[PDB]
Amino acid sequence: HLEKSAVLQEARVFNETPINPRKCAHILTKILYLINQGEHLGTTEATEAFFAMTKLFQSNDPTLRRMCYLTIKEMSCIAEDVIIVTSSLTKDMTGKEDNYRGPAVRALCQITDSTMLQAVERYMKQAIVDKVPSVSSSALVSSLHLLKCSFDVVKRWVNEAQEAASSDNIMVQYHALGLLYHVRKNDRLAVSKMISKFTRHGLKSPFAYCMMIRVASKQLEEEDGSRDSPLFDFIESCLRNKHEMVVYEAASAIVNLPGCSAKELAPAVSVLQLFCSSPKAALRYAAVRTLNKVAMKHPSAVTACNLDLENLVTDSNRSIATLAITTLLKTGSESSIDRLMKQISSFMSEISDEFKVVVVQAISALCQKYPRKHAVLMNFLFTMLREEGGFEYKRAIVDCIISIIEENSESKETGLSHLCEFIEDCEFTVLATRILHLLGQEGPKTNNPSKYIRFIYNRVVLEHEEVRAGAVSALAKFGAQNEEMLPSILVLLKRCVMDDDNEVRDRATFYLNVLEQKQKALNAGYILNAATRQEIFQEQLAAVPEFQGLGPLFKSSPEPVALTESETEYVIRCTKHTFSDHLVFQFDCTNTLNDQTLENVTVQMEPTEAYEVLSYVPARSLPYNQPGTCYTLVALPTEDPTAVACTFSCVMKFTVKDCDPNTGEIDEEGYEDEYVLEDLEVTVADHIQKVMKVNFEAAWDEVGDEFEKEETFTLSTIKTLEEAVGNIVKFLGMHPCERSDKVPENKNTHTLLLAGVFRGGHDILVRSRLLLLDTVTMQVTARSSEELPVDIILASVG
Amino acid sequence: EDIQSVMTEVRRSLGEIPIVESEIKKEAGELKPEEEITVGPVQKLVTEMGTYATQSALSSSRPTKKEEDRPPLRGFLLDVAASLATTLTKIALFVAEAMLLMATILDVDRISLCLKVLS
Amino acid sequence: LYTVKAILILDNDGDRLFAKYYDDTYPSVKEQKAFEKNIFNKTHRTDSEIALLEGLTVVYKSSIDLYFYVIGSSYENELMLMAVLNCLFDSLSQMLRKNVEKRALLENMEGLFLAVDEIVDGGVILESDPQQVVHRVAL
Repeated sequence: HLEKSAVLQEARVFNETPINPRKCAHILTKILYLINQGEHLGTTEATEAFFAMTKLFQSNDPTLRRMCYLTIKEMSCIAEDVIIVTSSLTKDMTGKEDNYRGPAVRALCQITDSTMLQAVERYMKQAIVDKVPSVSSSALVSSLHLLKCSFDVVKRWVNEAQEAASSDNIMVQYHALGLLYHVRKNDRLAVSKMISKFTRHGLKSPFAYCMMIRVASKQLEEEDGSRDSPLFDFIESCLRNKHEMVVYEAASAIVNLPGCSAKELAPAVSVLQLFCSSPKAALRYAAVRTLNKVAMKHPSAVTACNLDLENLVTDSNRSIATLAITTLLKTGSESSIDRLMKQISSFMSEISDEFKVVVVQAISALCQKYPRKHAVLMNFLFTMLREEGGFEYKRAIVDCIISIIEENSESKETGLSHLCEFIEDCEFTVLATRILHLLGQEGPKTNNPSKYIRFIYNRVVLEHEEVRAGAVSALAKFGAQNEEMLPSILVLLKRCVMDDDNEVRDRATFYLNVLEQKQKALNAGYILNAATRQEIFQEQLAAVPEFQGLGPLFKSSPEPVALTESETEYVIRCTKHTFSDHLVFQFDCTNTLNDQTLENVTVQMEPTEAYEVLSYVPARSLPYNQPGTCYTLVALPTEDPTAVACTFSCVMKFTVKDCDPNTGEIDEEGYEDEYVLEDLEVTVADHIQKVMKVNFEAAWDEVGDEFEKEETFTLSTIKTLEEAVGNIVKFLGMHPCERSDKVPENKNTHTLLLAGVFRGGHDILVRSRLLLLDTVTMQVTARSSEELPVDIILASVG
Repeated sequence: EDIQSVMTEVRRSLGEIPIVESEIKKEAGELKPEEEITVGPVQKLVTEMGTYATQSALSSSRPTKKEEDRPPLRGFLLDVAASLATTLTKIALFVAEAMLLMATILDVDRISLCLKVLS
Repeated sequence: LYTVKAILILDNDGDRLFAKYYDDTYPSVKEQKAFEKNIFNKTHRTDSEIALLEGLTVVYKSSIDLYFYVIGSSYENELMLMAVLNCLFDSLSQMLRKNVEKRALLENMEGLFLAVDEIVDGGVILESDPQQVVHRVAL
């Protein structure tokens, strides 16, 4: 047995020099045992123990060197001092008992601290790197726990650091990479050029391969680029060798075919499937459940029958039993075979590797593929379920019932019919509770009153004040609703059925009394229970008051622009808003880097095609991963030729301040640097409402009358609208028209006579007669109810 | 009030399993005397600490069920003359002192503490 | 890969005479026993070719006297995983010239211990074949 006490006293054994390595070791062992089994104790005593132990250390008694390692080893994230050895670690360090040296460092590292961290370091560097593979291994492990704590101390070393990871032992080679699990956690790019290194060389450890796979895979999901050759390359690689695991590993993800890859891969897979198909890799079971997914394609499915038939047949191997349920499921089944199986199952399920659990899982799947649906099956199943039984169905029922509800099943009359009956003579009060509750809600939306009543009475029939009680409670939702005959009678019934038995009496009385207390109708009720989208933005913007004009928003942006490209530290997405008077660019964001918070932020814009520039606004502070707002404001000139479409030049200015995210500091100092700000271009669709005309005929002409500018091109290398088309529907954001829009994948002639209204109120109108002689020569008209738009449309459309 | 006090005392004395909402209902009656004869908000506070305690325990987690609540009325039940009284109850659905007491009582927390002590 | 929840060598009296939770994040000697109980009681000296419990790989074995448990995650292939488990029986057997017994267990723990740390150390299997060991060790 275990107990601390003998040992502390026994520490006086330390006092002897005549000792045998055995004798002491055992004593040492005894302490360790209590602990291996489990012990808990005071530090003081531990400390003491140390001292006591520590005390002994003249020798190199090798054995002695190990035990302590253990002992020490026992302490690592919940330690007591560090310093004591120190010398001893060094002593190894100059000292060639190679062996020993390695264990000791390793413990320290969960226990570690930064100053002390300082210690090893030149050497350490060496040490990780040093000699025989053995020693090196010892070194490695040590970090990791320190990585818990941190490890960055290490980290730093890195450009330089990795390269040594270059290996010549398999075991080792495998190992190097995980540390690279975290290395790749740190970096993706690095991998990529890296891979070409991993990719570059054929590998040693099956083990090494594996991490890569996950990774490799991980990469693949969205696509790991043109895996074609790599994937392929890999594909061999996974595919064959003398180490099975890889082939399989690859296999489970890789399918690809809903009308997709199936080529080589299905055969190879088959070689495997079959090969596995009797517990080579008892692994095979899991896969079918998802890892290697199945829900088939139609001829494909027919082919599957044989393999599943082997498992189905075999009935053995825990790995087998599971396999039977998934394979059968995934591939699906005919009715008929089920029948054979039901009998098989009849024996099987109880224990046949403890079939019941796999089966409950299987069952959970059954309830799902048919959760009261193929009700005939549901009933067949139901009969069978209850029947094959044991008892273990109940658990299943919890799921099954749930499934039926999920559908909100409709062959309830029948479904319910089975349930009702069987449950009656399939017992368990507990089920009733659940079902009651559900039923409780449902009532007269599904009618069949007499039956349902018929049932209900029965349910009550059973004793239990409690059993009885549910029929009344369910009823409240029901009663209230009434059904194909109920209200009159509903009133009659509570009367007809009535009970004593005191608290059972009371239940009748009380419900009544309760009933007594409200107008039963009431009773039931209580108990039972422009100036666009963009304008909104004009207002949203409005809470600020530094304005220099606004108006009401007319239309907003046809496209928000990320003003800082992808996943940048100062990630910007920008949205632009037009009002009848001003345009505001309000800037949406995630000052990205946790490096930074940007401060003293304002936004420069500098313009080419007019706007009067009132102000650049910036956000006061922007910390990491959190929108803040900065704005830039303009007033929109409307009656000029060239005056609201503009590109503005952006430069971000800030005083850049570093962060501690743990607990920061926010101080007046910090220094600016400025980074380029992306262009803003302003559109002819941030401003416009596309329309249909108040008066096309007239308007159409009219707009010409006052307004009209023209451009002609004659098209001699291409006889297609389409280029033009890409620029026009899309740039203007207006409607192509006069039933003069439509073109199939070809068409002889086309007119878009097109619409919307521009900001500042007045309209911008376009007629594009595209004419095909067989060259295209075309008349583009822009006509407008605003001056700035006719010149604009012709440009803007591009 | 004698009865009320007795009830509270016995309740304190017990604690080790049961089930009743129904009982609550049973003491109350259609009407009944409570407090001096009225202490309004303070009285709302009165309802709040005595009932809250029952509740606090209620709020806590379970083993075997004792009974899944259907205290809908429970809610009115807690909150010309008759009509006025009803209105007051609806609105609800010395006083300050009562509220404070209830807060202090707030009995899952007590149970948790006991468990910790045992550990 | 920092992947051993524990490796335990359990008696088949549900007892555990070895456990190292290499990695752990749940506790209690009791809960450990309880957890143990559900599964052990259930497997009851019987094991499986494979067993997954918790989506987690359970590779466990039995001897002729002892029950071997490793808990890991079904999130790392059998063949290897087993290989370590295999390694555990075999080396102990050869080296000692005897595999595990209840008796064996009773006379001395240490060797197991010695081995164990060497083979595996936490949630990372540093090694899984005997030989290296065999030379390496010389106790």
